[PDB]
Amino acid sequence: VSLMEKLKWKIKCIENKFLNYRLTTNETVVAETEYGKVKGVKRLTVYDDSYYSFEGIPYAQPPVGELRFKAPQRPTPWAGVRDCCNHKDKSVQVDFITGKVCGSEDCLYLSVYTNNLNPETKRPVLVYIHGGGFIIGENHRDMYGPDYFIKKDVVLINIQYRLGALGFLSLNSEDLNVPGNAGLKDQVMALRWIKNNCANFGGNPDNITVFGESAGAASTHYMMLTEQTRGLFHRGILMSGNAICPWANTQCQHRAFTLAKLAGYKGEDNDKDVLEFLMKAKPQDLIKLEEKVLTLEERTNKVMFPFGPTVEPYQTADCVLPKHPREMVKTAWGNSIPTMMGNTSYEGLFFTSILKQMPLLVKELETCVNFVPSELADAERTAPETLEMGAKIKKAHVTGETPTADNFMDLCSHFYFWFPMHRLLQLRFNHTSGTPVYLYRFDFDSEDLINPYRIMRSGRGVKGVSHTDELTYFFWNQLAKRMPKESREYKTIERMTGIWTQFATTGNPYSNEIEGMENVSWDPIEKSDEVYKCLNISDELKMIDVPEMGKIKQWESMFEKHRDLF
Repeated sequence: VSLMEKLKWKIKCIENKFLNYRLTTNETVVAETEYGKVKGVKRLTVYDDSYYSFEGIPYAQPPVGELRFKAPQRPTPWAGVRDCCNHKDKSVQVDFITGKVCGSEDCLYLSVYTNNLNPETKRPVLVYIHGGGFIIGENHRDMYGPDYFIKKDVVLINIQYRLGALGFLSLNSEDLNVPGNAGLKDQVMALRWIKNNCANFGGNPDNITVFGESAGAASTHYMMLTEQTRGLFHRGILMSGNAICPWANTQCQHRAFTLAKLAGYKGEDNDKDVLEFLMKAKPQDLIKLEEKVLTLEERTNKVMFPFGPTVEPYQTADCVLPKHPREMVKTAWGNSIPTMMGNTSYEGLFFTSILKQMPLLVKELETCVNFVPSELADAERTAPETLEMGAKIKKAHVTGETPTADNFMDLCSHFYFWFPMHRLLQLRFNHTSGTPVYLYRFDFDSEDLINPYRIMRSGRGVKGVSHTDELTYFFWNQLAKRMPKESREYKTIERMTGIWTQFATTGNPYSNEIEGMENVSWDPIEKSDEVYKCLNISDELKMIDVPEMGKIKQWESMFEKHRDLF
C-alpha cells in the first residue's frame, strides 16, 4: 500500500477512535454464559439505530505455551462479571496496510450483537466467519461492524480463530499431537459455544446460519462437511468460496521444517526436533517469515498459502478433516441443510495490482499449463497431457491473438471461484436429501462506499465488481459513511442484509418485503438443470442464466477421461 493510502488509513484509525466513543452509550447490560457472566454495552450507529454489544467472549483457553499448535481446550470459568465492552486482540498476522506484524496468540474470542436482548420470540442467529486466506482477519468492528444487520431482528456473532502457521501447522508424527487444522478446530469450539449459549442473548439455537466470504466461505463449508459439527446449525451461505477451491486446502506437512530453517533451525528433517524449535520461537518471528516459505515451484503450481486447512495425517477425537474435501462431500451432513452460494461478476479483478507489479504473469496464458487442476497435471507442468488440458483453458479465456491482463483476470475468476463451485454443486447433488441450493451473482459497482480490502488491493478507481466488494453492503467499516436513504448504496445494504436475514429465517432467500423483488422467481438449482440460474444483484434484481456457464463447461471438459475426479 502506498504512502498516501497509509496516511489516509492512520487518519481514519484516529477518526474511528473518536466516533466509537461518541456511539458508546452508558447502558451496560449483563448476560449469562456457561462459563460466567459477561457485561456488554448498548452502542449507536450513524443511522441512529442501537444494539447491544459483547466483545471478547472467550470460547477456548488462550492457546499459549504448550497449547501452541494444538487443538483448543475449553476456557476457564469465572465467578464474577467479565468485562466485554471492548475488543480483544486479533490473531498474530501481518497488518496489510502497515506491513508490520500485529496481534496476539491470545485471540480465541467471539462477539455477540443484537438490537434486543429479550425478544418475544427467539431470533435467527447468524454467525460470520471472516476470510483472509487463513492468514489475516479479525472480528473488530472497524472491519466487521454489525451496524447494518442490527436493523434486522437477528443475533449476529463474529468469531476469531487462529491464523497462519499458529492455526495450521501440521506434522505427520502421531506422538506429537499436531495433526493440523487447529484453526478449524477453533471454529468448531466456537460453533459449540454458540449452540450452547445463543439462547442467553435471545437467539434460537434451533435456527443458526453460518456464513463467510472467501476463506470464511471455505470455513463455512468445512463446518458443513465435518462430522464434528453434525446438526449444530441449519443454513449455510458460501460467499465467493468453498472447500473444493484450490486455495482452500494444502498438504503442508513438510513446510514446518521449511519455516524452522528460515527462522534459524539447524538439524534434521525430523518432526519432533522441528516442533521443539518452533515451540520456543517468538510468535511474531514465525509469522513474519511465513511469506517466504513457499518455493518457486509451489507458487508456479498456484499453491497460494504455505499453511492452511489440510487432510490430517492420522485420526484423533478432535479430527476435523480426515479425508480430502471432495470425499467428505459424499457423506456430509451439511448437504442436507438449505444453502446459498454465490460469487461476484468479476472476481479476478482483485489481481489488478498484482499484474501491474508482475506483468510477466500474463505470459502464463501462452500455454495455461500452470492453471490445470493439480490432480490432473504434473508438478513440472511439461507433460503432453498437461499441455493439451492447458490448451482447453486457453480457448476458454484468451480472446485474441495475444493474452492480456483482462484475460488473466477472467481465468482467475474461474480457477479460484466458479469452477470449484460447479464441482461442488454437481458432487453435492449426488449426496443430498434434496434440500435446496440457491445461487446469487453480485454485480453492484460503486466507488461511493468501500471497504479496506480495496486499499489492500490498490483498487481505488478500478471499475467492476472484484472479489470482496460485496462486504461493503453487509458490514460497517471504518472507511464507511452514512449514506442517504435514497442512494443506490443504501438500497443495496437493505437488499443484501434483507436477503441474508430472510434466508437465515426461512431457508428461502426470496421475500416481497425486499424492494426490487416483485418479478423475481428465484428457484433453487436442480440436478437436472444444464444451465444454472442465479439472482444477479445490480441496480436491479434479475434472474438470469449464469453468464459464466459456457466457460464452466469448458473447464469441466478436462475431466472427460477422468470423470471420477470431477
